[PDB]
Amino acid sequence: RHKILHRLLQE
Amino acid sequence: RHKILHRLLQE
Amino acid sequence: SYEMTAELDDLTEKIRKAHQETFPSLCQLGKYTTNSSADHRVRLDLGLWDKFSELATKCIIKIVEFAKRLPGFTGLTIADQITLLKAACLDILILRICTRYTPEQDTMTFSDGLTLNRTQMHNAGFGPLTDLVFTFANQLLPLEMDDTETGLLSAICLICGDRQDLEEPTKVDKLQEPLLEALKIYIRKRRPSKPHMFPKILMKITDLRSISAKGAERVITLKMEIPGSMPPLIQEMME
Amino acid sequence: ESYEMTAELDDLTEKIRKAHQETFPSLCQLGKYTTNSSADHRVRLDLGLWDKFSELATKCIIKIVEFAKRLPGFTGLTIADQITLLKAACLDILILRICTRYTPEQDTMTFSDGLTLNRTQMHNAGFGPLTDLVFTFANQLLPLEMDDTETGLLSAICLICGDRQDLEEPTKVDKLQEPLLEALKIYIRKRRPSKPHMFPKILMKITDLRSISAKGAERVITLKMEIPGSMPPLIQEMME
Ligand SMILES: CC1(C)CC=C(c2ccccc2)c2cc(C(=O)Nc3ccc(C(=O)O)cc3)ccc21
Ligand SMILES: CC1(C)CC=C(c2ccccc2)c2cc(C(=O)Nc3ccc(C(=O)O)cc3)ccc21
Repeated sequence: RHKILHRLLQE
Repeated sequence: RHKILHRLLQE
Repeated sequence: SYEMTAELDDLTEKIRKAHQETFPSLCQLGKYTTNSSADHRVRLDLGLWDKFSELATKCIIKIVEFAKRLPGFTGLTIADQITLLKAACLDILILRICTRYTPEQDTMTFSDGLTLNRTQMHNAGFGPLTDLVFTFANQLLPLEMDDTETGLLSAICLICGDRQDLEEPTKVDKLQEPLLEALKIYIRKRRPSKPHMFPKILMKITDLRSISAKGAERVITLKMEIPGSMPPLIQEMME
Repeated sequence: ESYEMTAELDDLTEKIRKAHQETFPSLCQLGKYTTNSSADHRVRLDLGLWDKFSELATKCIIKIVEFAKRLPGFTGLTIADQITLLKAACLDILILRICTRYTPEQDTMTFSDGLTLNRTQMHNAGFGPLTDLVFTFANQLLPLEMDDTETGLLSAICLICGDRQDLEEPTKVDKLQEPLLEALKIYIRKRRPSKPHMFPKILMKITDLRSISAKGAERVITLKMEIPGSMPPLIQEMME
């Protein structure tokens, strides 16, 4: 649901 | 310009 | 007879006492209910508002009496006494009502004994904050806080040197220091089993400030919802 | 006897002092520079200042994510919890950071690019009616004389909090938080030896941040309604 926060947290 | 709290303070 | 220990115990007892004699325990109240909008949420139940705000007003009066019993409080300037009281009003109203929570009935009990369910709390005025407040009441119950801890927690919220527009922040700030120590010592003396309980309990004030900030916003919304003015004392506290 | 040995916590304390310093440049380590834009008087909103402010806020949030992932155990939590912790504590940390960049003599605040705005310009940039309140908080940190190590731990304690709503493994978060508390309690002790009351005094600053970030959430909404464009996507994700 959170595109950015999730991409930054994946790597 | 309420007078209640002050009156309550002074007891 | 180490000196600071004696002074801190003295401070502790005095605040436990000030709390008990200005705020009855849930177990010692004669509970009674009402049927007003108990089954469904509405914007505002004017009848519940009246009773609610009346009880809140009477609690605010107790809160004032509690402050006046706090060591050094009547030693502050008049403006600062007023200022501290106003900035801590919601904090203590929240804390106090959340210690009167009963998990089975999902209710909160006022000092006259009145017991309302979650829906009636909402309809009385909590509105959109209802669930937030109840959630905090649940996280609080396991702490098994007593009058000494709750009273010290209230004293700390009240005697806060970081409030806006204080004349003597330093004096207030230093006045708060022994409160913090008494709490730590009391918690450790009372709960040797669980360490780090001082930060845990102490930081529940974080929740209070958060809900209180939202609270002040909630009150503005109510001002335009209620077909009349709020009780004058509440008006003054919320200015 | 003076101080006992605490090898692990000393190490943890370093791993966090480093994460903070390397995701947030110190004031002294910055090349300050000012602007003439609406420096004189308070305005509703200076779009020029907002544009730069919003951009710098975005970047800081990116730094905050980075700082979080560098916290031992954080990347251990579920992706859902990591997001939950960040969203709840993001504003608290944004406040804490900009307030540790306060220069009391000029009454200004400094961003990570060196941009230095005065009380009026901070208001005009987006602080609005929360200006004096945040500046008051800044001045209240000074007497504490916090360093990078204490600011990092306080930030980590703020983020790593097991009380947040919707946490899948809140008890797992609790576990990660307590060594941070002990770490702070001890570091303050060695640093400020027999000058205590300081641990609870510093810890209670989280109380102050929480209050401000709560009002801050409403300020963001009012700004969302005030600005011509959209609120930067990363910002909306942190406030949603
Ligand atoms: C901030 C929140 C969550 C919602 C706003 C309240 C309120 C305060 C003043 C005016 C209108 C609403 C509000 C009021 C109270 C409140 O009045 N608490 C309270 C009232 C009475 C008693 C008592 O009888 O023992 C104990 C606690 C507690 C919580 C709040
Ligand atoms: C709560 C308050 C006072 C007002 C609301 C803020 C805000 C957040 C998102 C959008 C618009 C305003 C807001 C934003 C910040 C903020 O971005 N802080 C910050 C910004 C940049 C840096 C940096 O460059 O190092 C450090 C900290 C700090 C304080 C706040």
